[PDB]
Amino acid sequence: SLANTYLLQDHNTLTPYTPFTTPLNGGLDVVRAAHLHPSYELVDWKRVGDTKLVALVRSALVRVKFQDTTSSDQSNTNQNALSFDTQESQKALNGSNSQDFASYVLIFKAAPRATWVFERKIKLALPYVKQESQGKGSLYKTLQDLLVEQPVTPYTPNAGLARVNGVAQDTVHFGSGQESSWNSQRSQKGLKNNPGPKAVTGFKLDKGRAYRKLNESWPVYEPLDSTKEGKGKDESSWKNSEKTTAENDAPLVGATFSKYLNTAQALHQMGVIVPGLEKWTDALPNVITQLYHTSTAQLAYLNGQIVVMGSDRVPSLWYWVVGEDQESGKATWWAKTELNWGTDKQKQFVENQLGFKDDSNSDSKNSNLKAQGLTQPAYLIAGLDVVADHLVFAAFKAGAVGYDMTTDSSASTYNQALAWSTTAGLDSDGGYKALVENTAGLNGPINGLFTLLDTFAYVTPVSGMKGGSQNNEEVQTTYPVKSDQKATAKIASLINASPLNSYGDDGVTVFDALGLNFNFKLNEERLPSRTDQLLVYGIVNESELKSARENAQSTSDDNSNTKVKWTNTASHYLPVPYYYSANFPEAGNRRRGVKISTLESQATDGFANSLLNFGTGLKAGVDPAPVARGHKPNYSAVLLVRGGVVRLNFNPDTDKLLDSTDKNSEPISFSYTPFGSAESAVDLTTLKDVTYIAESGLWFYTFDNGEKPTYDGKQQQVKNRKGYAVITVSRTGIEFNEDANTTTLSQAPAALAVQNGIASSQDDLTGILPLSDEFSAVITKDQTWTGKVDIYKNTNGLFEKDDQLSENVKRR
Repeated sequence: SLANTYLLQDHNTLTPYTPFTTPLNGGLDVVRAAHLHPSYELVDWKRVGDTKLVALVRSALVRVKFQDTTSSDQSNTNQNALSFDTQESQKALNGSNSQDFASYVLIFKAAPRATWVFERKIKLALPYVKQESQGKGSLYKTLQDLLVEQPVTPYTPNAGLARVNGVAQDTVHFGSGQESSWNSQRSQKGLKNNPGPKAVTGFKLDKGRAYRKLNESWPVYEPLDSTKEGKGKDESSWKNSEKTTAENDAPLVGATFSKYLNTAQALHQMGVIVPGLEKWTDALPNVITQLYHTSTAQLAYLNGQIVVMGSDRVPSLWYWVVGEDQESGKATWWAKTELNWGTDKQKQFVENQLGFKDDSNSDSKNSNLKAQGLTQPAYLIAGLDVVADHLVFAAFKAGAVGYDMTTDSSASTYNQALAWSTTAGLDSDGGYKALVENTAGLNGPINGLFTLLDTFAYVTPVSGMKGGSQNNEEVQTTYPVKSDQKATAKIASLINASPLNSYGDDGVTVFDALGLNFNFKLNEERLPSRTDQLLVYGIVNESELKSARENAQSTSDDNSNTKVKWTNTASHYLPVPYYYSANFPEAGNRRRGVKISTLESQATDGFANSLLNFGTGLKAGVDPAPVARGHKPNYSAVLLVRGGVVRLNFNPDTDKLLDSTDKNSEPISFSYTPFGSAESAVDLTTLKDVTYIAESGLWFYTFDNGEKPTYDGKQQQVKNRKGYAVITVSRTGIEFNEDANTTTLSQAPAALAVQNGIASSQDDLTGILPLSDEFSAVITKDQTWTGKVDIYKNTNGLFEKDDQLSENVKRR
């Protein structure tokens, strides 16, 4: 209809466009209309029905503090350790009312002449964590020792991710010089039939990319090679000397860049508060402040409830479930949200690598998440959407491992993180379930280089119940802590700003990230990792969401260790395409080794690395095609990852994940289809919009080149920050209840991503208007007052410019 309007964003303004391609009015300035400070920036917004508009706003002036010490042994005992630093926020203002500059969810009501009236704002309060005095699991204790990696920027090179390998597990349990007694004593050490004495226990934290505490700050600088430069977790060495070294080597615009990169503009673009680079040398604000600012990134509205989640480029430790009626709402911790990983074994894999837990240990400095009875703490959120009165989400599991707190300089695992490869053994039984439930690396390391005669492999040739001479015994695995040190061990928690648990500069980590581990069977099957490059997805109902709100609103008391249970979720191993790397290795050759530092990236999808996977643009959609009599209409959610499109399938009759009877069959709820060279050329970090067209059942992914950082790591102006590209996602394969007898599905219904024909490298995009099923308008800026309008003909998701109408709509 002509009376219909399309809402388009321009920074803080949402302008209504008519099907004549012209704006109806000056648009709604979300920040000005909500009576908010100029520092507020519109992050996300959703039109709800026809009379509602929900917006998400954040300010670069927000300051967060974590109270670590926990003085006396009484006090208020019910005060949150997490609070907004009003004094620092006022300090930052200096470069008229006192405010914390907290993020808000804004509610607007429709008004005549296609206008919006401000209704109310809901404050996104910090999650709750009780300040102790006690120095029953403690999240407070974990947060005191928690280390978070500096965010991975699009300019982070492969060698920058590479960390020197940790100590072998034979050295850990037998000590230097006594490693030779492995075969005879492994049995009495909880390592019966373990064939990997040389399996790496983790990665060195003395050098490389910064790991910082909640109240510490990440540097703007990052090393080119983490095996050679950087100070890792060593904040003192950075502050005292290495800061000035990086400052001289990598200065900001206004100087060889031989050791470090200045990624200031890349961080600002990721939603990291970089003072002096905001719209309206100084160290960046706290890790805790950066985590708050980045966590208020994406929203969804579901029957009076608003859900807010973090960004896809920085890990988030919490999420919001707030009432529309409420004035404010505290966040729910991800560590207190137990998800279904597919199998109980799959949960065990993630949770066992979180840290060390033993009945004999009760040391307060062994503060890791596992010891505190907490679950997976962080996620790299691909997005969230609502469909059939349910919330659908997808995220990559951020790497969360343990680290040794020891002061003993000569200790085996001193100054190192404890992480290992969890790839299923070469001898795993067939089928999806047998592979994911394979015991290889369940409790500790096992994988490494195994030289079978003159053919190598980076995975164990024996696992599960295929050990011993008779191949019937258990191949045991145990945590990398020496038996005598179990009672006195001090393992804390560490969060990686990527889907990787281990950064160990070795072949096994390369094989695990690139999905290069395959069994030596004619029916060749890819061996899955149960900790690296893990995509987490699911459907969540109102009662599951209500539990998350209730868990957030609980103040210390007796529900401090109570967990939220989302059972209709799953996890899937989703590595980066190996072909994104120029020199990808292959197991089974003739010796001819490729580690992280020697891996060469040939990726053109907006990342200097070819190691870490990334997920963006989750959008749900109800299939327009008719289904069989007595069955609900099908719905799926799609998202873009490095190398292809992933489709998530659900059962509409139960509002659960799409499942089948057979366990040998791959899950029909998950599908990954690799996209072509043309779509691999698209910068996935520049996604500006995702739209689903109900009538056609097609998703449209809009990419804006203006979303790129202004300067690269070597402080050079970024090439092609002009233009746009559009990808169309369509359904493929047999659908659920497609016909009368379609009961169970053998194959997972897939998606297909293609560059549709709407592309340019010379103009700034205002937006795209779906004028009809057959036509679409592409609004552009250059200096154009009315905005340059291009008309395209829609041929089932494929587009071709109409020169006749494009000129006609242009010419004055």
